[PDB]
Amino acid sequence: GSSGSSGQKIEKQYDADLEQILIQWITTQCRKDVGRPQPGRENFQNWLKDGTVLCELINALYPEGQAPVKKIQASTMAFKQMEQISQFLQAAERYGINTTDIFQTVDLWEGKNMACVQRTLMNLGGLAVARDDGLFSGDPNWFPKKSKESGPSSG
Repeated sequence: GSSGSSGQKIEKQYDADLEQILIQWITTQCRKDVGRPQPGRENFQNWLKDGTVLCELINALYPEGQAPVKKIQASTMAFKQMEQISQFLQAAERYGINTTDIFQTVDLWEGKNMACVQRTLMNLGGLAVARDDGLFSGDPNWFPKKSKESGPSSG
């Protein structure tokens, strides 16, 4: 049901200004060339859909051995790929990001919530740029170096 007078198009939480930056960063973060796909929003989904790439990202950050996803193989298998995505998320949260923002394995694999994952990533970068490890790559401007505040100790 269209709003009517105020609201021509859907108020989706997707942006084409951040997508362009993502592909630019992701491709950078990862040393090797995963295969910088098209800048379109139709491919991006397929890029991470497989899962491989995603791994290259989280793996690019953490140092040798520290990387959460050591095994990285592009298994055409539909069952494999999906699971391949979780391998990243599992560490995505443990890294610092909040599960309340993290997308779902299917949300991306099937591209149901391309708006969610499209953001979940941006957070991965903004957080890294807030660290002092000196691993993060690509222009630090892309993501905000702003600092957030956490609650009370565990409990």
